[PDB]
Amino acid sequence: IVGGKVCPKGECPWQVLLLVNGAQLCGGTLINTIWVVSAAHCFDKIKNWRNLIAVLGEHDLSEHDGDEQSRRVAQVIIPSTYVPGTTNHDIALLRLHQPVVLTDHVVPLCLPERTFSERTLAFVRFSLVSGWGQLLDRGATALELMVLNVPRLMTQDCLQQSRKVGDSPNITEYMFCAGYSDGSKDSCKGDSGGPHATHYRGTWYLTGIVSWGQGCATVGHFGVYTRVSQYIEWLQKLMRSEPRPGVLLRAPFP
Amino acid sequence: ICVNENGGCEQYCSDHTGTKRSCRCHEGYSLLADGVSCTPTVEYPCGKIPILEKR
Ligand SMILES: CCOc1cc([C@@H](Nc2ccc3cnccc3c2)C(=O)NS(=O)(=O)c2cccc(S(N)(=O)=O)c2)ccc1OC(C)C
Ligand SMILES: [Ca+2]
Repeated sequence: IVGGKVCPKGECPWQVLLLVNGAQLCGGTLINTIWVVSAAHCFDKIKNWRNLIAVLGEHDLSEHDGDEQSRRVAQVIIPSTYVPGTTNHDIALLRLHQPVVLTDHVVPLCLPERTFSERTLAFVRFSLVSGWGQLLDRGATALELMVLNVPRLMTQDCLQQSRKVGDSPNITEYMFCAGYSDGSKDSCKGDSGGPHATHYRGTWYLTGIVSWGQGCATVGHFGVYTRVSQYIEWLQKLMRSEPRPGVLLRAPFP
Repeated sequence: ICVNENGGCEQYCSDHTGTKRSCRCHEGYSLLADGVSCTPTVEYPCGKIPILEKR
């Protein structure tokens, strides 16, 4: 996270840290005790599928304080429409091997209903983005969880407000822009998979996933987020389904 | 309505046959008698921050 602040310990209790062989891989969002939403691109280069760990109740990476709960990731579910190495349909649904135990430091974020998310949540201007990603473009990653307040913009407005770059990916209906074009504040490469959480009438909801951008906090550019409202039914159907053998599952989308 | 100011609902809104509207809540919550408010039914409902709620 570029230009944010430390999230006070316990104020982002749905934040997940994904690890592969103990190394920081991506962020994620706890949506109940056994399900985590992350980004599909996080798993493009994984060969050691049994070394995939989700950490809940995490805050400071230099110390173990006892509120951290780690679980083996039993399944990684990605839409059939996602193509590795590309940007579209950047979502993953993770089933933990055992449930996490809800505490003051481990709480799920609400996965909203599609209609509520499109008709109401899409119009809340500001939302929070978080992670242990890069503190600057070409900088070091954070030891303490960082949080940033970003405004959402309409795609027409994002495209016209952005510097025209060659071979730049399209912003599809499965994405949204959020952030600042002045080069001061953004989510970054290591924040990938993390929550874009929206407040509405005293409750927080999952509206986006840290997905991509052109560098971090690049002048004339905004952060690009997976538009979670497009996957509510896809996510709900999968959470009601029985586990299948194998870690990686490709599931039809829509 | 549900299109207009979330049908007055704190959480979810369902439109019905005519000028009828039913508010609903996410699991771990119950709808109050006002028909719009959602109250937690569990210790750790989704989207609430315990250290902030306890302060
Ligand atoms: C779908 C993912 O697309 C991309 C993701 C990133 C980056 N994540 C970022 C990067 C910049 C950001 C700026 N603001 C807000 C959020 C941000 C999040 C990331 O994952 N880098 S990475 O090297 O770990 C990585 C891993 C898998 C896939 C890709 S790839 N092949 O899509 O470039 C890159 C960069 C470029 C991407 O590609 C497009 C073609 C511009
Ligand atoms: Ca720690």
